[PDB]
Amino acid sequence: REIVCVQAGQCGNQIGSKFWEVISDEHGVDPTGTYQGDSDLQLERINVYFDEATGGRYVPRSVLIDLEPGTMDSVRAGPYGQIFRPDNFIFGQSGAGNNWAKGHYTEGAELIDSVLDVCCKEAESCDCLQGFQICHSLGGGTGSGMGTLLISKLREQYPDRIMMTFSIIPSPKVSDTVVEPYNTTLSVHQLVENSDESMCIDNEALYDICFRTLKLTTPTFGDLNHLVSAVVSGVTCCLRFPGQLNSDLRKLAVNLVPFPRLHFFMMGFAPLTSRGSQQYRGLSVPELTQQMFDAKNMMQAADPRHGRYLTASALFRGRMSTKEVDEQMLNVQNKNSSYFIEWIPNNIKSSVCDIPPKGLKMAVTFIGNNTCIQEMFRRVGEQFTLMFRRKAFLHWYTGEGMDEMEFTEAESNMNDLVSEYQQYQDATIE
Amino acid sequence: REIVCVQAGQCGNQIGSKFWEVISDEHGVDPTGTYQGDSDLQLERINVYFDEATGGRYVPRSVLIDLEPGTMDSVRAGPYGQIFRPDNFIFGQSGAGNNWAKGHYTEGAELIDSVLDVCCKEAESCDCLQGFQICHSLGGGTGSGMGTLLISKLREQYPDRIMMTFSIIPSPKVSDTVVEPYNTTLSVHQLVENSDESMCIDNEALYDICFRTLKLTTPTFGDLNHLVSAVVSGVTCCLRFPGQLNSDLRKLAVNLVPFPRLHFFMMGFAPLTSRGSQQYRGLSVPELTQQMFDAKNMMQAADPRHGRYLTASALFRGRMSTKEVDEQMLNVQNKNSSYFIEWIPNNIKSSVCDIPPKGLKMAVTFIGNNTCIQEMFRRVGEQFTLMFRRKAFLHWYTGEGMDEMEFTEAESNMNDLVSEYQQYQDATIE
Amino acid sequence: LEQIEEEQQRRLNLERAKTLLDEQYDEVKAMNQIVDEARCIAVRNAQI
Amino acid sequence: REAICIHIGQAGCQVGNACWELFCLEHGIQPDGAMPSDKTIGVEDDAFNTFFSETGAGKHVPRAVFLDLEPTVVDEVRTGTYRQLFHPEQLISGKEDAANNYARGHYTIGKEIVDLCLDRIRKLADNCTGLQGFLVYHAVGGGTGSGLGALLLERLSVDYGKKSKLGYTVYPSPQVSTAVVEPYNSVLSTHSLLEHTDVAAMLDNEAIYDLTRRNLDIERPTYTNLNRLIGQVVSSLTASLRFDGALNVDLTEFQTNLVPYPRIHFVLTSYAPVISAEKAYHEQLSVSEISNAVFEPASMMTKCDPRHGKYMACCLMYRGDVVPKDVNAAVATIKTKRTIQFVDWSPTGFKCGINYQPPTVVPGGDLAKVQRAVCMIANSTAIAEVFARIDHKFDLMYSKRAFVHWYVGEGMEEGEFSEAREDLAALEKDYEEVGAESADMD
Amino acid sequence: SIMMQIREREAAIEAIRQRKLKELEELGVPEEYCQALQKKMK
Amino acid sequence: LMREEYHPIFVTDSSERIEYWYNKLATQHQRENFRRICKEISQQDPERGLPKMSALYSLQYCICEADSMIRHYGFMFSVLGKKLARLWIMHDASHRDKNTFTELFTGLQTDFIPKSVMKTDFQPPEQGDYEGIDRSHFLSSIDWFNPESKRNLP
Amino acid sequence: NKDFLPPSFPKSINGPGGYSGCFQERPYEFIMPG
Ligand SMILES: Nc1nc2c(ncn2[C@@H]2O[C@H](COP(=O)(O)OP(=O)(O)OP(=O)(O)O)[C@@H](O)[C@H]2O)c(=O)[nH]1
Ligand SMILES: Nc1nc2c(ncn2[C@@H]2O[C@H](COP(=O)(O)OP(=O)(O)O)[C@@H](O)[C@H]2O)c(=O)[nH]1
Ligand SMILES: Nc1nc2c(ncn2[C@@H]2O[C@H](COP(=O)(O)OP(=O)(O)O)[C@@H](O)[C@H]2O)c(=O)[nH]1
Ligand SMILES: [Mg+2]
Repeated sequence: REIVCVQAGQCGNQIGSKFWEVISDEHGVDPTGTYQGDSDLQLERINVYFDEATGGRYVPRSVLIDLEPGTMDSVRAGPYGQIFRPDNFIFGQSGAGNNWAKGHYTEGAELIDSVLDVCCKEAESCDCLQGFQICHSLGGGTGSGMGTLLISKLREQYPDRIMMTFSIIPSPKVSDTVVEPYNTTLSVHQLVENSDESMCIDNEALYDICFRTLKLTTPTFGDLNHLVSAVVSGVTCCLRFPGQLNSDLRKLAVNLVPFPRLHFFMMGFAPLTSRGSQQYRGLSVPELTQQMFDAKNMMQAADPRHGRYLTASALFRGRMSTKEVDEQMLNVQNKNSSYFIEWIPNNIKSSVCDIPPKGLKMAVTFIGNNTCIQEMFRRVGEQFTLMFRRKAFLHWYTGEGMDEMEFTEAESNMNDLVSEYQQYQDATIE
Repeated sequence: REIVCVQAGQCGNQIGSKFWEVISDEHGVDPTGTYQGDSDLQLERINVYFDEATGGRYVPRSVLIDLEPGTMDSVRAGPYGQIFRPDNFIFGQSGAGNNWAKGHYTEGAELIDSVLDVCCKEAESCDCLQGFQICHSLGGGTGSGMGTLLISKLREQYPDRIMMTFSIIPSPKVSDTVVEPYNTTLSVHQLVENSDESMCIDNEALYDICFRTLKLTTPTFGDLNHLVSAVVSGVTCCLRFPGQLNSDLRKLAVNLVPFPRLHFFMMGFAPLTSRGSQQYRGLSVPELTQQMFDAKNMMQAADPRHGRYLTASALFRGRMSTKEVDEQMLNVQNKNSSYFIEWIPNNIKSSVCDIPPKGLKMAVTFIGNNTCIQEMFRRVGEQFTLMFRRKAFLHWYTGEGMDEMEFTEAESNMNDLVSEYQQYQDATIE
Repeated sequence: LEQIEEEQQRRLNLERAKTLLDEQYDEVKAMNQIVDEARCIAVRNAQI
Repeated sequence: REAICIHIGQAGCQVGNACWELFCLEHGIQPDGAMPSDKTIGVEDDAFNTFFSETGAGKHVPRAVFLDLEPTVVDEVRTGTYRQLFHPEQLISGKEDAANNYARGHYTIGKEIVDLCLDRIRKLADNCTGLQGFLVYHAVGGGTGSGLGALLLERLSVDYGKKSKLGYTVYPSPQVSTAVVEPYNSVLSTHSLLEHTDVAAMLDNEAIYDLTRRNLDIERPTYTNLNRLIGQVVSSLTASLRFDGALNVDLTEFQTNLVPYPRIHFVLTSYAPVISAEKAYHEQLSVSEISNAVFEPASMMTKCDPRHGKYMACCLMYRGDVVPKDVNAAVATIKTKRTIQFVDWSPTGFKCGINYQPPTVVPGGDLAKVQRAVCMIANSTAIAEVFARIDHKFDLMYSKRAFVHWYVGEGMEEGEFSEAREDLAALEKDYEEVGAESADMD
Repeated sequence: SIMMQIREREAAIEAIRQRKLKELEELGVPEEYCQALQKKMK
Repeated sequence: LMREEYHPIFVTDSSERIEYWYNKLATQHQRENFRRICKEISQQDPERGLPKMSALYSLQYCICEADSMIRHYGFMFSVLGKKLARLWIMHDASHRDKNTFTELFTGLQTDFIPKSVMKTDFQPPEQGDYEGIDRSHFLSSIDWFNPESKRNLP
Repeated sequence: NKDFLPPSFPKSINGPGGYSGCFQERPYEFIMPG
């Protein structure tokens, strides 16, 4: 049951390099590609992410796309870069210019056929294909435009598989790009129709994680991409190791999404704690459960206290009792019952996996479906309406070729998404 | 049966450091946190005040709050300071200015959520929660304002538990702060509604204890705080060691408080005697009871001879017979019968605990509910009335925002408390 | 080596705490007085 | 043959510890539950069956439950010397005490624990074939002893019905006192105990203190001495089930003989050869001296003077080397005395028992070793003064509603105080009417 | 036992005697004043 | 003192306690009497006979005195040491000798660690003395299903 | 207006048998005859 990864744009390529480092390390694959692991448990699911090249070697099932090779040359120059298949690097000769219409329509249609040809060549070699996994930012140019283009093409060609995305989204306080609202709105419009599951992360929340919880004096992007690679590699852990209660991407989707538009989720990873404090508190399943629901440990700027949980999922890695899990999930549901949607009798799914990440005795990743995500969409829609009424930067996109009705359609779809969240938040049985 | 402690302001944090030294000594915990005791009796109730860290270490269940970090840095610099959990230290960046209204209304609402999150986190971890214990002064700024704010929040959130306070009150002869009457009156007004039991100590009485009984040539605040830490650790001793007649904070309250407003108590501790004299007189129940009731050994400036005892309690530590305790309490009640309220047939409760503090053969702590406390309230009300008619320093408090009607309400409520004490003092069966 | 580092760290911390606690008694306060006097007289001599 | 022991609260568990120490030493069960194996086989024995049951490998386990709301005392029992004797299920402990509140024991906290206790007692009663009563030890002055004792006796009385229930009860002493709220708890306890007990034996600590100062030579007594004396008394009354004798006495004859009217079930207890070891070797201790002793108020274990009332019935238990003719000569001499008075409606005032087993000596004990002893239980109108003084202290407190807010806050209507106090007032009026000599035609 | 305890306490006082005198010499008190001072310490 | 030859008279792991007590808190007169008394019992006859006196009451008094003292202060003595001390108490000990023996060993035995009141000499495990119990008065429930049982034997 | 309360630690055993930390806190319900 094998996943194919696609990494697009600068953010996607950088996070991807750390992801494939973490996964290759966990399975004991040398940066030359030679297997050097120390248990059969590592080998028996290696097929899930790696294809086998001749005499020993393994190659990682990933497609690299970018519009200027600068990033590709940086990842190729990195410590694990050699593992990647040369034919899998696809690049153009001029940048996206941070413009969705340029990235989607002009250089996009020029390059896109070679990406579909490589993805099909890789897909048709699999004996049974599981979903695709894509990492990109939504605020950028080539990330948004070509990511959503590729998603639409893969959903046309493989409508029965799963489509999963990890996506970086604009902070509420400071923009990294001036035209972020347009690119974000158009990309989320494309995703909510096309995607099966989309993950959202705020860089501001990861910064607050580092400063408050880890008390790091001088954090760097390597740390941010390590936190992301940790959660990303955790979601797939039940796919590729034995456990007392197995789980699957499809099993996550069936238990998490009540209605098909409500598929945007918040993420957290629990045993984050500074090296100085660790001497004062031992690790245990109650401690992880208590820390796991603290909003200090959540990777989005919206706080759970402004919404209600429709559903949640916890995936545990490590040797632990089911009894402790059951009483923790009961106690949290009973004591805070007003913050849980009452027409669902039990909102949390649990899963247990035997193999923890190296150097931690146990770990859990938390997935939450909460209505407070509506505040983010209202804020982005407000900023979009402020910009659009005044035609603030529209001539660039119109000069690339976009019809103005697309912007009004995307705005209407965001307003309907906000309305649907608001109606389901205050619904009652009556 | 575990207590959670809160230490607030300079006086509270300073007394707390000595208290946690005394408690760590009593349970044989090294200042590194390693258990080094010499009997199982020490270990079997360590949970009451300590939380357990994994290898050697034990951590003390206390929250530290202050408005300027000078004191907090002093306790961290002290000999036992490392034992405290780092995440449990909460401090702001600017002082109370000795003003109740600023400390209560402006910085109070700014910090208060962070103290309650830690206090709730610590409380909800307990399997069964006993009362809270708080040390603060009433004449100060952060002690009065933040203590009463926190007391009100904990009484809202945990109204069925016990709320216990230890409080320092202004001497009759010399003030340490000019605005003491306002802060004391407003804090006692808050306490009589919110608190369940409050103990009051005069520093002048501790000086007289030291000079007459202990004859110290050059006493220091370490000695006064050691006397206080000795009694504080003594009142709870029957909660946490075996004995012939067990007792409990709730058991104390039910036997001590006749009516719910009458919950302010006097303190004394009996086996105070200099190391040179100790060779000349062996410990026995007549000697302890005679020294125990001598007003020279009582820790407040008000004298019992001007009032009458409603109720009293004595907690004995050591290996001793019940016959002598019972018959001494009968003989003392019979011989001094005019000083005991006559419509109660026996005013004294006794309790006996097997384990004395190390290096003393026996000790007793005395709790007394006596109407002579009314003179203190009358004196404070007099000084308040002198200050309030002319708005002597009132503009600071009004500039923070208080309406003068709060001051007139607090004065009227305290005056009614004085009237109620006076009516019950002179009541008769008829 | 981690065990050795941990043991030596405990030894230094415990010795520091012990020598901090020993000055809380009452002889040491008078002896602080007398060393301050010795200091006060010596600095005074230099001032002249 | 069998009897089941129920121990409630602090006094009842500590008295249970002293009782089971004594009963073990009398039968010979080693604290690990076995018997010595080096003796000759002879013939097998059964006297333990009243208090112990065997599994089949020959380990012994006792027919008792320990009930408390605070952990400390039962955890002390769990970690002590007798750890292996008791079945661990028998040692039942709650989380927090009843804080001297009858309301706390009865309504809020004891209500959670009581059904486990009833299930354990049921499990005991199912493993019997000739159960002939329950023995209960408690104090009525404290909160959990009063509230849970009442609730448990009510439930036992519905489930088991006609089976007899005999209580040993420590009442609040008339001037030694330990807590302020003792009158309220004792009145409210006595209201429940009136309906649901067949005989209640009353003890006061002040009397056992007086007896240990005057008769024994102990300057500084403590609760272990008193609890061991109580254990000796219980052993004397239950010895009639366990050993050979001239006149045996089953527990139902006490209940039929001592109680004339269904409310009149409170009895006085006394013990004769309370004597120190140094005096005991200078003196013979014949029947007539100890028979004369049990009627002197210096011998009593409850602080009441029987000269201020009239006896209704007396039960005298003799154990050891005694001959029936000598007991008869002694009782006839007692009957002749003029300062000893019986109600004129009770002509046959005495019940006698004679048992061959002498009282046991405990290694740490303070009683001397003696060849014979006598124990007395008697019903007398003087007991009415104890209730009247408790009720007076209640009236003193209740006139100003001195503490009522605790009880009202923990769930009880104020009206319940007045009902119980009026029921005890009716008990004094019952004791006035039953005690009036003869009658008149007009 | 009490006598044993007080003897050990006196020994500890002698130890801190030596340590404090050495520390005082380390600070740099002048020699004549240090000698007179240690003479009046006994 | 003579450490090598005194292992079996005392219990196995009490040498450090004896050394600590002798070196640290033993008084000068106390240690003089301690080594004197240790010497005077250490030379006793392992199989000395009972004392002979013209009064049986005095003989019973001496025997019961020796038995009580040995059963009392033999917390850390060995069986040979207990026998030798018993023989010395009955035969050679005087009044002051017995007083000094008690004075030494009451401080030698004790530890001064607080312990709960019930465990403090209220509920100790009694020694082996269950022999001699009068078993002729307990009831016997005869069995009708087995005529050859030990129960039916008179 | 009720603040979020994170979950609690599992309750320890008070003794062998009993309903201190089980799923069902209430032991049982006594049934009066009838
Ligand atoms: N004879 C005897 N009396 C005792 C003993 N312990 C307590 N008492 C008496 O019983 C009364 C106190 O009752 P307690 O047993 O302490 O009350 P409780 O059952 O513990 O109820 P709570 O306090 O709620 O736990 C007082 O009159 C005490 O003198 C004891 O060990 N022996
Ligand atoms: N977490 C993370 N965010 C990144 C990284 N690189 C860029 N970003 C963010 O992604 C956004 C910029 O998008 P970008 O990748 O430059 O879009 P592109 O020009 O189309 O490739 C900004 O919000 C950046 O903060 C990275 O390595 N890690
Ligand atoms: N017992 C004791 N009292 C103190 C100590 N420090 C200050 N006080 C008293 O507390 C009052 C001053 O309150 P303070 O702690 O300064 O209030 P704050 O400014 O809010 O922290 C005065 O009555 C002081 O005498 C101490 O270390 N021990
Ligand atoms: Mg109790």
